[PDB]
Amino acid sequence: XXXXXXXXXXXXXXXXXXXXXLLSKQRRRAVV
Amino acid sequence: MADQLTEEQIAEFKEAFSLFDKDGDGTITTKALGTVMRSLGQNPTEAELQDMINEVNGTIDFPAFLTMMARKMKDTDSEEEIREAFRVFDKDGNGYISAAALRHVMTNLGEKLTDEEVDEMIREAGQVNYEAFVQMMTA
Repeated sequence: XXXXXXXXXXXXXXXXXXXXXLLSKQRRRAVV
Repeated sequence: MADQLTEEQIAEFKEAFSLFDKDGDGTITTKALGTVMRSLGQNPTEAELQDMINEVNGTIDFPAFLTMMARKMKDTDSEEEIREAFRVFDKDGNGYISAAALRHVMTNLGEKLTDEEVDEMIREAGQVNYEAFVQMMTA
């Protein structure tokens, strides 16, 4: 049952790694 | 230019000019420019007059007087154009507009703005205040 614990620890480490991972001057007076 | 004013300020300004004109020439003295502005409610101190004749001889003609009122009206209107331009952005009017509300109403305003320009616009700047939006528009 060590393979299931190693797979769960690897999935938790992968989830933790995934969680850790212009305009012109006249157009701006035009859009106003 | 002079198209910033409607017909109805210009017909009012010729009404004030032809009332106190000397002989129908279109002439006034350096006194009469003061009395023609205080006849309409606008009460500038004498520094506001002092620069405009330096900016235009002693003969103030009607195109010279029309250009001086146009600059006297446009500076306050260009300072206040942007708050009423901000009013359709927020529903209440205090100055607080949603970030989710701003990506369908600003991409659809008619200056051919794509999805890319307003995406550059808001991440070079939840709800943001009104005085920051002038800070981020005039830049």
